[PDB]
Amino acid sequence: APDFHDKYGNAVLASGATFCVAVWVYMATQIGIEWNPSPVGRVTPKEWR
Amino acid sequence: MFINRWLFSTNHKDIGTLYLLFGAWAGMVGTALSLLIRAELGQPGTLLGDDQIYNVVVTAHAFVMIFFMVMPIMIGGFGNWLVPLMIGAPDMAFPRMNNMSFWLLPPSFLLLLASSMVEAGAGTGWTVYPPLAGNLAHAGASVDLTIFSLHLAGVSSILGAINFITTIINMKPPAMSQYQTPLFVWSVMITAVLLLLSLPVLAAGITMLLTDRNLNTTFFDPAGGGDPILYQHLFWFFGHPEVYILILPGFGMISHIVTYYSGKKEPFGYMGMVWAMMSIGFLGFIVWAHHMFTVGMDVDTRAYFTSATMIIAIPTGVKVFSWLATLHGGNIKWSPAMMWALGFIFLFTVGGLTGIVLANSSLDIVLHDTYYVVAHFHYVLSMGAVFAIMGGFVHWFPLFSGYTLNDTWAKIHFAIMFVGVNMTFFPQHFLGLSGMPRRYSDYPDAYTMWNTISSMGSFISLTAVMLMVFIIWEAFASKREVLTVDLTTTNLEWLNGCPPPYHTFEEPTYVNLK
Amino acid sequence: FENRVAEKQKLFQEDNGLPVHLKGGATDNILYRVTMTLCLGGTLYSLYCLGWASFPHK
Amino acid sequence: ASGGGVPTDEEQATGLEREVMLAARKGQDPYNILAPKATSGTKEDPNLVPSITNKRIVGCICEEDNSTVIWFWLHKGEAQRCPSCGTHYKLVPHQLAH
Amino acid sequence: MAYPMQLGFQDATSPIMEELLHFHDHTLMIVFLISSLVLYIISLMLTTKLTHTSTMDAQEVETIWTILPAIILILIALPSLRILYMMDEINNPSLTVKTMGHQWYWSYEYTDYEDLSFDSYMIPTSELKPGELRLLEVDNRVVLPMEMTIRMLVSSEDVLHSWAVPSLGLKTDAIPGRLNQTTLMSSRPGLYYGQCSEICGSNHSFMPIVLELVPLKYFEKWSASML
Amino acid sequence: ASAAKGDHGGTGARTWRFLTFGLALPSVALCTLNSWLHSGHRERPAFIPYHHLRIRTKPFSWGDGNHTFFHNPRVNPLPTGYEK
Amino acid sequence: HYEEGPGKNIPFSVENKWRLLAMMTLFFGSGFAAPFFIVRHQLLKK
Amino acid sequence: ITAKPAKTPTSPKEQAIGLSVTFLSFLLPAGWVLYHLDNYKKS
Amino acid sequence: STALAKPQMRGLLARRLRFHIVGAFMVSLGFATFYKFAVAEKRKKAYADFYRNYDSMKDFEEMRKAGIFQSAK
Amino acid sequence: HQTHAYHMVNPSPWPLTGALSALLMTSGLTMWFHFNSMTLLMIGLTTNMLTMYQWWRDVIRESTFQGHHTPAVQKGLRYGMILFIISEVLFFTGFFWAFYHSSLAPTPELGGCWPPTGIHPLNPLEVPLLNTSVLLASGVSITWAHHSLMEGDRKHMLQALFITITLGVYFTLLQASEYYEAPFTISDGVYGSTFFVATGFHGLHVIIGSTFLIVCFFRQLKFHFTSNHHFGFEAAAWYWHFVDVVWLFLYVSIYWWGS
Amino acid sequence: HETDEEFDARWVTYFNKPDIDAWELRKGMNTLVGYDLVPEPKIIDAALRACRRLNDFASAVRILEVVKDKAGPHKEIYPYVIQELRPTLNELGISTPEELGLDKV
Amino acid sequence: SVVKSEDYALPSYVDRRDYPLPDVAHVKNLSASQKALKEKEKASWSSLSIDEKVELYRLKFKESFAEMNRSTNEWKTVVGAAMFFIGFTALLLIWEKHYVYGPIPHTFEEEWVAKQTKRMLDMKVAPIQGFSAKWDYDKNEWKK
Amino acid sequence: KIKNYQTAPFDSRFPNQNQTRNCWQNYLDFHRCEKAMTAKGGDVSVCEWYRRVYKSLCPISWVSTWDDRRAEGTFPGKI
Ligand code: HEA
Ligand SMILES: CCCCC/C=C\C/C=C\C/C=C\C/C=C\CCCC(=O)O[C@H](COC(=O)CCCCCCCCCCCCCCCCC)COP(=O)(O)OCCN
Ligand SMILES: CCCCCC/C=C\CCCCCCCCCC(=O)O[C@H](COC(=O)CCCCCCCCCCCCCCC)COP(=O)(O)OC[C@@H](O)CO
Ligand SMILES: CCCCCCCCCCO[C@@H]1O[C@H](CO)[C@@H](O[C@H]2O[C@H](CO)[C@@H](O)[C@H](O)[C@H]2O)[C@H](O)[C@H]1O
Ligand SMILES: CCCCCCCCCCO[C@@H]1O[C@H](CO)[C@@H](O[C@H]2O[C@H](CO)[C@@H](O)[C@H](O)[C@H]2O)[C@H](O)[C@H]1O
Ligand SMILES: C[C@H](CCC(=O)O)[C@H]1CC[C@H]2[C@@H]3[C@H](O)C[C@@H]4C[C@H](O)CC[C@]4(C)[C@H]3C[C@H](O)[C@]12C
Ligand code: CUA
Ligand SMILES: [Cu+2]
Ligand SMILES: [Mg+2]
Ligand code: NA
Ligand SMILES: [Zn+2]
Repeated sequence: APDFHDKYGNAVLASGATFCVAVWVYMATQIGIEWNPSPVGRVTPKEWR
Repeated sequence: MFINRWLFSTNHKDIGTLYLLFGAWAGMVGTALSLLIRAELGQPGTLLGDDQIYNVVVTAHAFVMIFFMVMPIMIGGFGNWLVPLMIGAPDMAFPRMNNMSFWLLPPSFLLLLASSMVEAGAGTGWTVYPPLAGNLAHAGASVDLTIFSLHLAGVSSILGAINFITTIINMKPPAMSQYQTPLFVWSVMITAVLLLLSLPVLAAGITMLLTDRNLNTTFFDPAGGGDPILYQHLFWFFGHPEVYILILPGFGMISHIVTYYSGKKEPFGYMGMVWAMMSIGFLGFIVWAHHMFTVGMDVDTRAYFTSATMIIAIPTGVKVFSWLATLHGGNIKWSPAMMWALGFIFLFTVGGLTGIVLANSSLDIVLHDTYYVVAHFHYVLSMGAVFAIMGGFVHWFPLFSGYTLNDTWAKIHFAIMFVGVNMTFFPQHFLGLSGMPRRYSDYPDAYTMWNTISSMGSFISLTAVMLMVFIIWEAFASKREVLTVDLTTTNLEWLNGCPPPYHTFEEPTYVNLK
Repeated sequence: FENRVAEKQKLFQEDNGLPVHLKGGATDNILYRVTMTLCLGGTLYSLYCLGWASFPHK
Repeated sequence: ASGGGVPTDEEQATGLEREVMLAARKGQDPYNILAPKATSGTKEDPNLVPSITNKRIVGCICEEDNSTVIWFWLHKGEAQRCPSCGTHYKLVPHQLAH
Repeated sequence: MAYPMQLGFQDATSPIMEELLHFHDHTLMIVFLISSLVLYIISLMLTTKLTHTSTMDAQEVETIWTILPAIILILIALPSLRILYMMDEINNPSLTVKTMGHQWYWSYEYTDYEDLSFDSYMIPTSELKPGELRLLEVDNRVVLPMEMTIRMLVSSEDVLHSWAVPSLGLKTDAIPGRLNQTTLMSSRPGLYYGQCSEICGSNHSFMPIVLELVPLKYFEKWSASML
Repeated sequence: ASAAKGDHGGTGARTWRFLTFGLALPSVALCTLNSWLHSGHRERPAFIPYHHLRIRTKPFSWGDGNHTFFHNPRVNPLPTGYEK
Repeated sequence: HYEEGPGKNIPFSVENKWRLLAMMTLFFGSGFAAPFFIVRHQLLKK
Repeated sequence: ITAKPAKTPTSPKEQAIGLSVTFLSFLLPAGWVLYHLDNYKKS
Repeated sequence: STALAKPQMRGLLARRLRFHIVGAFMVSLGFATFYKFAVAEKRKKAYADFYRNYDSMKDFEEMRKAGIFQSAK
Repeated sequence: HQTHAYHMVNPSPWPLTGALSALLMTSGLTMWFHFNSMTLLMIGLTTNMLTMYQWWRDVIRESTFQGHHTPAVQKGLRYGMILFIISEVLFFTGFFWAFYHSSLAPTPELGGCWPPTGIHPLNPLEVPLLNTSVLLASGVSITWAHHSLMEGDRKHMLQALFITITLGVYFTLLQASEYYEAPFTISDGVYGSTFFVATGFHGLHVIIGSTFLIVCFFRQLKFHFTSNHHFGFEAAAWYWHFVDVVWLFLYVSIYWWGS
Repeated sequence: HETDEEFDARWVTYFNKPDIDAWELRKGMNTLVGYDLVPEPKIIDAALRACRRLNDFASAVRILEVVKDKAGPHKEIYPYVIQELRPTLNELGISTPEELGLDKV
Repeated sequence: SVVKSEDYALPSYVDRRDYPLPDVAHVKNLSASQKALKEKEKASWSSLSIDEKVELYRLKFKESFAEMNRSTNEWKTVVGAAMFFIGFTALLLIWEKHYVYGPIPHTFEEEWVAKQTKRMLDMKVAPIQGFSAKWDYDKNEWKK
Repeated sequence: KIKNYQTAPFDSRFPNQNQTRNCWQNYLDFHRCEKAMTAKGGDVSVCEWYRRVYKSLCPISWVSTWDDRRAEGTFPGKI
């Protein structure tokens, strides 16, 4: 007889993956976290003195 | 009945269970302290306060994880439950003194929590070096309460080590030689020898620190002719053997778990595993000054400690390769305990290899007191001692309790923990190579990215620890009672059923000589 | 002196179900309660002292 | 230089210590201090395993110097064999009252 | 100094730091290879339904398991100890500088000729000038002559500290009652940073080291101006 | 060595008693005379307030905080010198 | 003698899963909360 | 290992309750302290 | 119809192990060649190239003119 | 009913009362050193003494009165006592290591010499040599006690054990008098620190070993020992030899070599 | 050690013992499948005839399943072995696991 | 049939591909027709029907090899649930950012970073490989 | 004899990382020399080398503490 995995396995895998990717992308990009990446290729140096 | 059974115990299984409960509660305390560490570091700036409250948290994190989680679970919990059953003994040799080793731990933990409540805490590092830990820079009671906490833990384990040595040497069946005892029993015996010899030297050193702080001695104070470096030698003469004490019973459980879920009757190369554990226990007493390569020692002393420290990789590699050879040709059962043991083999090997990097003093000049060392030891502690503990806890939980865990939940738990500890610690290698110091509450801005990821990792391991409590609740809530277990002919601790009766081996096993 | 060990062997082997620490009779009970009372009372007192010492004093 | 005054074990040992001392004098081992010597272990000449109940654990060290011991319950009735080497064992129950 | 997302060591500023980088490269490949050799046997052990569960003879394969690691350790130790003894060789310094650790700043003494000494404290974050580095800058830098062998002597007047500059491969603990020596030689002018490296109380994170390496004649005039 | 004494043949109380009264207690009696002979107070050295001696980094938990546990006024000066 | 068997060789009751949940919540929850309250205590002092 | 079916089956809904209460028992007290840190500090 | 031929039946696990331990070693030599070339050689060359005609006084003057020094304006 | 020879101990309150007595003594030393109060410490010393007394009482009840010390049990206790002595040897080694580290490399604060400037050591040929003869002598008289006991001689066992305890007390009184007479103190730099802490823990062990010998003396007066079964006396004799050997190392290292 | 032929001969003789008992049948098969080999047809043949003397049809079927299992992913091995056993299968009336539907998951 | 906890010391049944002939039969108690089928088994097996052979197999053993060795969908539940709880973790971290962490230091402001970056290039931070090596001091831009 | 003094030279009596005894020995030699020279009415200028070496090597606070202790009568080294 089908067990829990046969009946719900596909849904748990699809929704867990969807949710995980969505909430990590959101946390990573939408709430003000400063990752401080390399300036190389990204920052234009500006006069400081 | 309740007080006679649980406060007055002379029974090795119930005392084992007390140690497992105590060690699980300590593990929640050590986990919260590690999350406060990672919250402070998870963005640049100051979260809590300055380095004092921060290093009180770091200091307590280490002492709780070492002395109140790992040692009580591996030796008090699994050693008391399994050792007498694996040798067919009716109990430990000193069953009443065994209960005092247990009961000295709640008061030791109470002293450590009192140290952090009074004055400003002991913000010294778990090494407690003077003069920072002396009575000028750490005036008041906190560091003496830490010393006393360590004395009580020290007596508990020294008496425990006497009990295990005696029990393992004296209480086997008369036909069983020491070369017919299982590897976990050997690993406990060796760890108990290390405890017996190393703890008294730590007790001497922290007593000297105690009298420098309260009786006007000057062991470690140059004004009286003392030397702060003498404390470091006495402390690490204990502290190097201590890390082999933390991992050896883990090696012993990994050998059983790998053997069992490979469907084998025995681990590959048994006498080489015994030789490897005795050689690692022996060499682990002659290497301690690899913790002191920047203190200003002579070049030839640094050459000797670099070489003696590396040599431990030889017997240790014998054991890793012998675990691989035990998997070889197995009928592999992918149980959640097997996954913990496979994760142990791989993560312990990573951390052993960064240890090898550090053994080179010339490179250790630059890596010492940075996060490269923190990465080295959390790969052997948080992904070796912890993984061997979770491996042995899921493997033997049905023996201790009579109930089964849900294996799907336990595999999920393993998967989350494996992702969280690697995300936590792997980036700390980059922080160490690029120069971030240890014991810092904040860092120059360039170190932001890796600290942020490492702090995010620690929260994933928090989610794993919360789910572990739920999984244990689910097992006791559903009460699926064990019926049959595989391979009892080579795993004697299962043969009295689950859980075994209060008294086992009232009639000893029959073993002939021939 | 005379050897009265046989008397003590009979006393401690009497089949009365008592644990060894109480098998000498009522004086064992007294000494046990005195010990346990000082340990538990002293432990409460050590907690009170922690509570007192956990806060700064004028 | 002469007096006695110190009791002997014969006079004063008691409880289990005495039982073990009196049994050892008779060449008997009711408390399992000694390792039993194997028989040839065939079905006609099985290892005889005393017990005070209806079953006892046997550990079989199948060949000399094996580090692996094979463990199993031996029950009252017909001889059983070690599941690794086949050597035969048979339980002989008594009661320490027989 | 370190830069964002850095993976490995700061670029070498001294010949001995250069040596440590190539030695680290040599060691890390080994680490790589062993790590990967293990992951891989491991996965080889676990990916077949074929079995062989009867007793396996250990002696031949244990020879391989001990001798090849022993040889790998010797391949790491030989260049490791060459470097240890080379750094220890006599080198003839042209200058001696002392540094004393304190809670929480460093002092510096340059007393070969005159009585020159001063204190060196972290620039607080709210006083940084634009472009300066948070937790790393100091008010008084340790000016030193480039391309010259300098003896640094390190001690402390209170608790332990440790005086480190990762780009020069330097870390010497600062212990009261003891004078530890190390040598320093920069191949290049510039600013080279480090941070206190032994836990020393409330502001351990906040007592950094900045070396300013310049031509000898600039160093001499700076010295005279600091009297 | 072998000592210079000379006995054996099997094991005895008699012999260890002979060693107790014939060698061990005589040696104690001898050392007791040697001692009770070089005894009797020695002239105290001038006081010098050396900074590596008379350490006080925290008061002692008894008395006035400044006296050692087995303080002897005749031979143990305080950080400020011998008592008055 | 003492009770033997699953659920009886432990110093806490598993006879009711919800009372067990409460006790386990209090037990692990108190160990996890303690360091946060100690930090609060240290911050509040000075 | 083999075992009997659960004597007291814990249904998905009861698991969701045990899981939620267990997670809240760790999250709430720590969350309250950390939420109020500025209050403890800037006191 | 035709009979099936007799296949190898014995030592299948040993044979698979032999074959793969040799492939495992070959990676290691192949990876070692890459790691030496992509990292270690590249480093030696970056340092040798940087210092080959490096002018430390000229590097100093650029820094000095950029205003970075306390001791040199 | 067991058919092994090992001792299943009755459930006991003494492990808990001893653990609590350790909490009371350590929190008591803390309250003495920092809060000017001896109360907790006296209560923990009292409970510790009460615990020791009842626990070892019960071990005598279990053995001499109830017969549970079969040869297999006694053999375990032999190993236990040897292992304990080994751990006490390692504890003294930490203090010997401290002594040699400071004395072999005397720092400038001391005058760069050993003994430090301003230290006037005791003469090792006076009371220290006397103490050495006392403890060596008491190793001879305990060996006499041991052989008399094995030979079934009650009166000479008691006479030799009394002698051995009298010498233990003599050494303790001699040492107490030398501590009072010493012109240096525990606060006199690392010389006074090593001297008093190493000889002081050794004196505490002499007081422990002497108490243990007095326990054996009263049990012997009560006929508890047989000519073949007397492990408490053997253990106290091994502990007593240990205290003598530690004294010999202290005498040679600190009193003689370090003078 | 011994040749392959000698190994095989000793196992043939083990199962060919006329009065082999049930315990010895089980001990022999459960020991034999611990080795790194799939047993030759002539060994299987002797085990199947021991099943027959012990009036145990089910264990003959289980022996055929375990041959297939010991071959792992070498799917050519089991069909060759059944080919070689067909005269014995037919003489003793042993149905294979496939003919009984016992290969269905 | 029905295994009891009180049987743990007795030989027991196990489906294990490496222990194909377990120590006892899966079913020992027989019905009248099952007793008749065990008698029939003593005669030629060619006279047993396929259903009778299958019934003999299923008296002796619980599961076939193909049954006990079958693959399952469990990995979907494991991987999916682990991703769920990893996703839940990011909720905790969002909460912590919003309610626990304050503003990070002003040195991370865009203009500060531009200036600091130029000052790092002016002091030639890591000029051999790590940082300034990646800047083109001739063309005044990041190397391609 | 040898002006153009730059710093204290390598000294094979004190070849290791701990140089505390080098500072201390030079401090002692200097002061022992100066006592010798001011006793016999000779010239302290002959003690100059030890003075230069201890000034280069020794922390200012150690010299200062040792000079205070010489003045107080509590310097524990022999001069
Ligand atoms: C379980 C705990 C544990 C274990 C097992 C180890 C194992 C080792 N450790 Fe570790 N270590 C710690 C816990 C541990 N460590 C802690 C807590 C600290 C810091 C303490 C502090 O400051 O607070 C630390 C610090 C530490 C330092 C000090 C760094 C510094 O402060 O600057 C060093 C340096 O030598 C070191 C080295 C090693 C080595 C060589 C091993 C070796 O024993 C590992 C040997 C194992 C392997 C090598 C892997 C398996 C082998 C093979 C697969 C064979 C092939 C391999 C080769 C040929 C090399 N460790
Ligand atoms: C005849 C010798 C026996 C000693 C009797 C005296 C009481 C102390 C008890 C003994 C314990 C011994 C070691 C503890 C350290 C110090 C005591 C050293 C011995 C001693 O008695 O030293 C005295 C100082 O005592 C002092 O400070 C006294 C301070 C007394 C309080 C001691 C508190 C310290 C307790 C720490 C113990 C921790 C143990 C750890 C066990 C490890 C677990 C595995 C010397 O007197 P002084 O006036 O300085 O000089 C003499 C001048 N005329
Ligand atoms: C003063 C300030 C605080 C310090 C407190 C310490 C004070 C002093 C304690 C002195 C120790 C007294 C020990 C008495 C033990 C009596 C019990 C006993 O001796 O029990 C014996 C067993 O030995 C046994 O358990 C062996 C028992 C082992 C005892 C170990 C004793 C040493 C303990 C020292 C504690 C060390 C502290 C270290 C400090 C760093 C009983 O077996 P038998 O003798 O064979 O008799 C049976 C025959 O009659 C049958 O025919
Ligand atoms: C039956 C169960 C056992 C539980 C026993 C509980 C006893 C509780 C009573 C304690 O109260 C007292 O308060 C004193 C202050 O009021 C202090 O005395 C101490 O403190 C004084 C200064 O306060 C010193 O001068 C004294 O020497 C010193 O011993 C000390 O805290 C204690 O004596
Ligand atoms: C390091 C491990 C822990 C990290 C993750 C913790 C995740 C937080 C779980 C929620 O904790 C609660 O969060 C509330 C806010 O969401 C707080 O309420 C606070 O905020 C509410 C909204 O402002 C007010 O209604 C409340 O009164 C006020 O207490 C509340 O006290 C706190 O228990
Ligand atoms: C009364 C008693 C007789 C012993 C007995 O057989 O009961 C004797 C025998 C040996 C005696 C002891 C030993 O002779 C040694 C001691 C010698 C002292 O002069 C008296 C106390 C002393 C401690 C004695 C007291 C008492 O007279 C003892 C104990
Ligand atoms: Cu100064 Cu850390
Ligand atoms: Cu170490
Ligand atoms: Mg350090
Ligand atoms: Na921070
Ligand atoms: Zn066998």
